[PDB]
Amino acid sequence: MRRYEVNIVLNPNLDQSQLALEKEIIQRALENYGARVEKVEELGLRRLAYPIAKDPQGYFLWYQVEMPEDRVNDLARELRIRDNVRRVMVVKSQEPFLANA
Amino acid sequence: PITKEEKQKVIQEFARFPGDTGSTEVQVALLTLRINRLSEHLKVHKKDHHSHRGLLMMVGQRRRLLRYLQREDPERYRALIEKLGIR
Amino acid sequence: KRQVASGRAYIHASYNNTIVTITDPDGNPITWSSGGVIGYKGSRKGTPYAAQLAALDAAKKAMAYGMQSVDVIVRGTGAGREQAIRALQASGLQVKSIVDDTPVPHNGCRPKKKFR
Amino acid sequence: KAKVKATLGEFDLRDYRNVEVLKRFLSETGKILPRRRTGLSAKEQRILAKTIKRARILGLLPFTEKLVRK
RNA sequence: GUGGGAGAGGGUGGUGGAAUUCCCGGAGUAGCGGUGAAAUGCGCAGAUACCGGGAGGAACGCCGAUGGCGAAGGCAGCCACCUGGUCCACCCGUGACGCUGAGGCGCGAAAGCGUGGGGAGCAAACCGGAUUAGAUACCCGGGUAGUCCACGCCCUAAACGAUGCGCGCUAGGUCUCUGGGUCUCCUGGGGGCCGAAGCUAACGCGUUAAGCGCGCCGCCUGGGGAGUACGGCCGCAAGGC
Ligand SMILES: [Mg+2]
Ligand SMILES: [Mg+2]
Ligand SMILES: [Mg+2]
Ligand SMILES: [Mg+2]
Ligand SMILES: [Mg+2]
Ligand SMILES: [Mg+2]
Ligand SMILES: [Mg+2]
Ligand SMILES: [Mg+2]
Ligand SMILES: [Mg+2]
Ligand SMILES: [Mg+2]
Ligand SMILES: [Mg+2]
Ligand SMILES: [Mg+2]
Ligand SMILES: [Mg+2]
Ligand SMILES: [Mg+2]
Ligand SMILES: [Mg+2]
Ligand SMILES: [Mg+2]
Ligand SMILES: [Mg+2]
Ligand SMILES: [Mg+2]
Ligand SMILES: [Mg+2]
Ligand SMILES: [Mg+2]
Ligand SMILES: [Mg+2]
Ligand SMILES: [Mg+2]
Ligand SMILES: [Mg+2]
Ligand SMILES: [Mg+2]
Ligand SMILES: [Mg+2]
Ligand SMILES: [Mg+2]
Ligand SMILES: [Mg+2]
Ligand SMILES: [Mg+2]
Ligand SMILES: [Mg+2]
Ligand SMILES: [Mg+2]
Ligand SMILES: [Mg+2]
Ligand SMILES: [Mg+2]
Ligand SMILES: [Mg+2]
Ligand SMILES: [Mg+2]
Ligand SMILES: [Mg+2]
Ligand SMILES: [Mg+2]
Ligand SMILES: [Mg+2]
Ligand SMILES: [Mg+2]
Repeated sequence: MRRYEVNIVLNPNLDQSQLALEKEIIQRALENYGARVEKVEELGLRRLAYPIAKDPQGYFLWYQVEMPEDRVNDLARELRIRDNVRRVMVVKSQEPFLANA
Repeated sequence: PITKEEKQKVIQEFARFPGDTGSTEVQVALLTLRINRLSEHLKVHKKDHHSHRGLLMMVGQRRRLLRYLQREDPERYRALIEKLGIR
Repeated sequence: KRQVASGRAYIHASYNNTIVTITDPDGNPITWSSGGVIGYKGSRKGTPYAAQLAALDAAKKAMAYGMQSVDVIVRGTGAGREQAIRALQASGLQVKSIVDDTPVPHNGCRPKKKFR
Repeated sequence: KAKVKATLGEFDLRDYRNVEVLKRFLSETGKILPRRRTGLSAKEQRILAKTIKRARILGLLPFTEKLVRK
């Protein structure tokens, strides 16, 4: 099990009924693929650099997990299925390389 | 791939004595494991030609060591081959 | 018949012609002109003189719809590309700003033999 | 002119999510600045270019922009 | 062995924006395009130029380098999985296990061939317009095979560093990529430039040798005829050795 980082951006128009559902869906999808969650960071409404799905904003999520490596490409396939989900970029974790230190 | 956990397990199995990392039996035991990792990777991925070249050098290195063990002590050679299922 | 009074202007400059469109702030055009609309026919269309006259013709057509303030967009390199701009600032239309939006690919399509 | 690394702090060159600092390395357009302008090293610029491209896919840095001049 | 390191090395899947083409709608008149000038072409069934939406295929701008990786061919968006080679530090282990390599086997840009897909842009042949003494061409408008993908053939090249491989030895200076170090620098392993001794017909090479040596393989013996004829082997063919 290596350690990865999950970037999820979804439609910034959801109310709490749909926001809780969409996220508890993300919870359900990580349980079924075996991802032990280490910490979470939720940014929310953020100005985008270019339109994505005709929409000028995006609601951002970030999880750091530890999971089996073989199941990663299938985990990405499961998250993109949701219509409200827009960007799913999973990157293997790395050390904080410092510059001008 | 091949983690150091699986690495230590093989060296402690084919070490002629505690602490031996470079015996001919150890190298061939190590080479033979990377052979099986690659031959299973090349059953699928039949179009991976540049990895097929490294496998040729590993086999030639394995035979080169086995041809050496053959000349010096032919008994440990039979003990090694029967223990690895080669030839 | 529209009374827009503010909008955008697109200068499309090539080595063979320079053409000017004038639109409302939403992009939908009002009038336009080119080097062929004015009397010029052949290679004279891609000349800085023709580029100037073409700019001034559109700028006078937009006066009929009541244009005063203009934002300018420029696409392409070619003779008279700058001459059209300079023709536009003095056209009476107060020029709000000038942007260069010339489309450059990220190396996607094979060019004709000429461009290689 | 000053260089980007010359006027900056101690920052994470691998973080694709800090847009405030990575905006300093894009030009007026969305383009990545040359080494002569960023004042980075060989290994640093190679890392920056990759974290820039990542931030571009997250909709945080622009692929290209519009020049206001000429 | 251990612990670290860099990378367009490879294969698989996924994925992102710019641009081209085409469709849909909005808006909008008379031409666009192209050249040394033009003309075929396209345009009132409403094009070009502008805004929005949709589709499809191919290629990756800036970063980008005189740079990196690979045995050569060759390898540039991003992410993940599988994976190859290589380098440094420690001086731990085995104890000459080495080098080369006729055959054999595997790889092999582009073009070409077979079966089935795909087909946006480009574009042999070909269809036209010009040019011209003539145009079977350079320039212009179209355009099929092909270029892309899957599977299997083909085996050539300015496949070039026109320099086979490995090792040892023989002044330095400077620029650089990447490691380690007591980090004006020292020390390795690659990539450039000047140049000691020396070699060379000369240009030039010169610790990345074309120098001084040693081991092994390939190859040469005047030009045309000619990489032709014959024979053989390989190939579906073209054709190859
Ligand atoms: Mg979706
Ligand atoms: Mg013209
Ligand atoms: Mg790669
Ligand atoms: Mg690849
Ligand atoms: Mg239409
Ligand atoms: Mg007609
Ligand atoms: Mg007509
Ligand atoms: Mg007609
Ligand atoms: Mg189609
Ligand atoms: Mg470049
Ligand atoms: Mg190299
Ligand atoms: Mg590796
Ligand atoms: Mg020792
Ligand atoms: Mg001993
Ligand atoms: Mg060899
Ligand atoms: Mg051979
Ligand atoms: Mg081939
Ligand atoms: Mg081919
Ligand atoms: Mg074919
Ligand atoms: Mg064409
Ligand atoms: Mg043509
Ligand atoms: Mg003549
Ligand atoms: Mg004729
Ligand atoms: Mg067609
Ligand atoms: Mg020789
Ligand atoms: Mg250092
Ligand atoms: Mg060196
Ligand atoms: Mg001399
Ligand atoms: Mg020299
Ligand atoms: Mg030498
Ligand atoms: Mg000589
Ligand atoms: Mg011969
Ligand atoms: Mg003769
Ligand atoms: Mg021949
Ligand atoms: Mg004969
Ligand atoms: Mg024959
Ligand atoms: Mg036959
Ligand atoms: Mg031939």
